[PDB]
Amino acid sequence: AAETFKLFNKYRPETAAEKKERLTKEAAAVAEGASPKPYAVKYGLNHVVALIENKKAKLVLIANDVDPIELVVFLPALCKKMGVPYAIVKGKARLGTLVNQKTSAVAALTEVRAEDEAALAKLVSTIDANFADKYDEVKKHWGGGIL
Amino acid sequence: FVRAESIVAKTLATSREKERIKRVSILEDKKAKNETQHIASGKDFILKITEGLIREKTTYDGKPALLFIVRVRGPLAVNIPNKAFKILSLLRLVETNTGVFVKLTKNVYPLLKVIAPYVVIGKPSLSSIRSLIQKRGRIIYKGENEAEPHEIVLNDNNIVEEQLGDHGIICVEDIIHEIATMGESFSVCNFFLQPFKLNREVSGFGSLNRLRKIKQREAESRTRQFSNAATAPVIEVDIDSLLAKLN
Amino acid sequence: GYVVCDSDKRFLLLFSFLKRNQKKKIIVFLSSCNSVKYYAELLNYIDLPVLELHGKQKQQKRTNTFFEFCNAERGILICTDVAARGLDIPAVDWIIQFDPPDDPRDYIHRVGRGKSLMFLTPNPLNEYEFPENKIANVQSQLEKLIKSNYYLHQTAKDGYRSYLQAYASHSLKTVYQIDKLDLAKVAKSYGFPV
Amino acid sequence: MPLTAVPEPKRRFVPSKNEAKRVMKIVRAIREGRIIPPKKLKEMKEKEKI
Amino acid sequence: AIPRERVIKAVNELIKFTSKPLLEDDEEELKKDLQLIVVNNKSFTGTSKSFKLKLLNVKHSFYKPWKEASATAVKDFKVLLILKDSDIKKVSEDDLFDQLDSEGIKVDEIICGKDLKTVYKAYEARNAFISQFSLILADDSIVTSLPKLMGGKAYNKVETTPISIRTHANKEFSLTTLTNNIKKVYMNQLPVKLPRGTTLNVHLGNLEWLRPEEFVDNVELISEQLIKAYQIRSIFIKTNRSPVLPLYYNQDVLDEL
Amino acid sequence: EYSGIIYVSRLPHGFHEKELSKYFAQFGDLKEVRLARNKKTGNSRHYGFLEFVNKEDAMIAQESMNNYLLMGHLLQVRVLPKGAKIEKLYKYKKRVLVEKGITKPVKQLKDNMKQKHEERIKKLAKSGIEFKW
Amino acid sequence: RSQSEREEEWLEKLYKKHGDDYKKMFFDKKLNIYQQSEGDLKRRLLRWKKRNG
RNA sequence: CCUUCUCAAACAUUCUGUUUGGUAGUGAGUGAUACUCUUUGGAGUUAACUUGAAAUUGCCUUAAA
Repeated sequence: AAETFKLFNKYRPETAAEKKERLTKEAAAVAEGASPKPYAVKYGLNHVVALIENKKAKLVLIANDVDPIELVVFLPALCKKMGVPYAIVKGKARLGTLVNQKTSAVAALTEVRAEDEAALAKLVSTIDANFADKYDEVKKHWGGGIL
Repeated sequence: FVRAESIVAKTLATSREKERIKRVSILEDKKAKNETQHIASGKDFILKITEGLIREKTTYDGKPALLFIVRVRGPLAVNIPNKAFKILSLLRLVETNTGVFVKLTKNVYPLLKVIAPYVVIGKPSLSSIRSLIQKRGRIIYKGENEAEPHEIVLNDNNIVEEQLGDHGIICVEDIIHEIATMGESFSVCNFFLQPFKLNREVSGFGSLNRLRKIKQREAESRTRQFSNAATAPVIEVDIDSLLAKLN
Repeated sequence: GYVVCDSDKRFLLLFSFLKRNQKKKIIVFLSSCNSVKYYAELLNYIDLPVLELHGKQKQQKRTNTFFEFCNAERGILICTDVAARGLDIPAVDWIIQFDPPDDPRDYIHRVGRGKSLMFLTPNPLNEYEFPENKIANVQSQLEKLIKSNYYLHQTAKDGYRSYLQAYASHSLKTVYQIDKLDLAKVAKSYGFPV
Repeated sequence: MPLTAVPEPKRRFVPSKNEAKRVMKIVRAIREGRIIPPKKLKEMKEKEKI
Repeated sequence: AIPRERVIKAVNELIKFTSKPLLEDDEEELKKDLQLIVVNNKSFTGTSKSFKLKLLNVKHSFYKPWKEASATAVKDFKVLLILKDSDIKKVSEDDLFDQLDSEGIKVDEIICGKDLKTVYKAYEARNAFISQFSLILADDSIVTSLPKLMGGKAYNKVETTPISIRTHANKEFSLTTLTNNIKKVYMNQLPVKLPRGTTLNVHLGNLEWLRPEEFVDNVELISEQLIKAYQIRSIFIKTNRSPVLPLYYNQDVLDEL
Repeated sequence: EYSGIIYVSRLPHGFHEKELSKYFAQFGDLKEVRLARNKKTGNSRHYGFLEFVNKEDAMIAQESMNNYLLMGHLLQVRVLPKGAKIEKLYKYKKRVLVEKGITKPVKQLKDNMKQKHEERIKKLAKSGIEFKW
Repeated sequence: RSQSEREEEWLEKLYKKHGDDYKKMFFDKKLNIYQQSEGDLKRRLLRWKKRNG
């Protein structure tokens, strides 16, 4: 979880203040006297379930605590269907922090800088081994039989 | 419990520090023996960074100079090696946020390159020295009757008489004289004020103090660089500005 | 006779040939006329000045370019099966059909008029042993190149699609939708099969 | 394959036009003089609050 | 001075050995092409394994036809320039094309020291980056830092290991000092390493380049600079695993042993 | 069943016997630790073996470190069955060159060089090459 | 329907570097930053040419 | 979960030229005859190629709580 965020923190969507100051810098320079497309985490449920099924998702992070639970119930199994390497991470607040929002429910990482590419591919393989392989029994077994 | 990541990080950083210290050790040994046949450079540069940050590049003269070495805490994951334990024991700078006066000669300067990632150096002014001694000062001597390890304060001048006296030193201002001007009694009084106890920067973990530590922590790597090469130019900084922050 | 290559190493092997055979006059045959609109854009972009022939372009262009290939010395064209019927040039050494053909029987008549070979992992003269190490490392360069032009994203889109549509409208037992799309996409350089 | 065969738009590859709209709105605001540029905002505080 | 007649006879025997009785060129073409001139000595740099490339001055460029018809070859020839952190902030690729298309050389990619330690720090990404390029150029300062940033596999060849180029006019960076030194390294110099052992081959490259009369001038000047600077033992011209061609043979250097 | 001896692979660049003993000591009292290294130069092959005095301690360490993302490559740990002990892995340092040279006289090696050189000219003639001098 | 200062200066750059080779003009990453077609370019340039000489 | 030895002289000013010195590298494997030394042991070299940083055992503490 800490290692997923050590990557995900490098792609904070440009906050409202940062975007405002930069786009006034564009105006103050370009009006008087080339850039690549920048990469950020992708964070709406309409947009994540858009990105997944279009296979534009390499790592989809799903919150475990959602206000109506029914919202995000299809998502882990739709990710297993599409072949999208997903990880159910703990905390919608903790996802919220990396994305300028209070809460996010979902966070995705479509494209990446090449410096972070190998780390992301290994993050996929670590999550496949740590999450998907340890929890193959979780598609079975009704939870909550605690005496 | 010690995490795995930290325990590998310590070794991975000390690998760089052991190899770095050995590298500087070789070039400084080969510089002294006059066997300058095939090395990087056979002379000594000093970098003086002032304040918009101008990097000067001036060669070190043979002249004896006066430095005030200040302890930093750096770098991150490093454990200090044997060659660092030795020099920092001799300068009595085991404690973080701690200063000392030494004269800089052709023997002192090679040892300065070893401890440069741990210390921040510079030539102080008369006010930096004089205000530092009249604000901070320790004297290790006997207590009431039995206890020895009391370090109290430079409150008096009669204490100065009892401990120094016959060398020509009578008062605290006379100690300031033999420290600012390089004289006979400098080796006498330098080990009398053993080290100084500078307060740390910002000095808190909280709301304002974390953000102020963040601002200063990014100001560190701008106002100080780790050269890591055997021909590392010694970074000299303004001590008048730095001790304005630390007093 | 033939070369055995996977759908990943298909266009990889083709591109490896065209650079070394710049001096010669070789012929590449495709099934679709919407596949050549992709290849004759990539190779002109990566500076192997090939010629373009398909049904979707005008007749005066189709005549005045193919005429130039006949009068050339060093040239190379990309043309389909159906468009190159009846107008064959003797100035040739390699007749290399890339896609599976229209008629499995009429292709024999296409040859004996030049050296013939095919490409088949999912599916006389001699076979050709092929080194795995000396393929050109222009794939990730093409993967970056596809997702940053749009025009070449669209021509690759209708390159991959038209090729695979023609692959399904075949008649043989060999060519009947067996090839997986996780390999065929990387021929046109994709992360997902469009 | 992905579920739908929707053609990808030009705007997913081309530099954004919403960004261009905002920039060319602030440009007007600087010509009019109602937004003071970021370069002069330093000069307004270098002279004041001393 | 070495006999030029024996050099002509050597290359003629190399022509005969290359004219002897698959769809890709895996090994057959390299063993056909690759000439190497061996230079032997009693312990070259006997105790220090430094990675300096000795820039042996040659009258005629072999890199030029190496460009012209590596354009035909599958492995392309592309010119790399490793610079320092202020240089790319100062100088673009377009200025390099402005001043180097005049003679006709092309800078492929300019690379910062930052890029080798962040984006090309992944091992497969690093290996596949450098192995693409044949001419590796590096500004004097960064050269000493480069065994760590690009690793050991980049140093196992002679192509992939960098050449120290001066870009500083009295420590200040100038474009002109780069512009003329790139020319001198390219057309007037052949790089070769110095191992801690005895044997050293000089990668002259493809036999097909610079008609054999020119190859004599190449070999002549190489010997004119390697026997003058160092006392040496033996010289052999060799295409990959031929019966060797003994060219120079000395009996006065061994007397000191 | 299983045994106290453990196999660890995919080790970080600079994770040696010092840190294998120190970190896995926190799991409990380890018996004997090794790490396979190159002999040409003293550095890790990125895999090693260590043994615990307790078999149950071996399986607990395996449960907690089987997929552990640790500075660019995830640790792989495997238990061993009864037998297959830790045998022959030596601490190899950086091996240095030793200068064995002259001993023989200059006139011996000169005529040895003459013998090898004249046979060298008599070697090209064996396979289709004629070369003067 | 006239043209803006920035649009005019953009078409100045395209004409001065290329001229009339619309294939090369639209495959240029530096000047045709918006990946526009040939028809858009010839229409906009003729608007630029009618308002100028 | 730290990030890597980011330049010096001697001579020369053609708007920067010449010369001198500076780098110890992830591991594992495939590999076609040559080089000297050693006396039998490989010692050290010499093309090239494979690879998600891959792998089964060669005899200081305010960088804290």
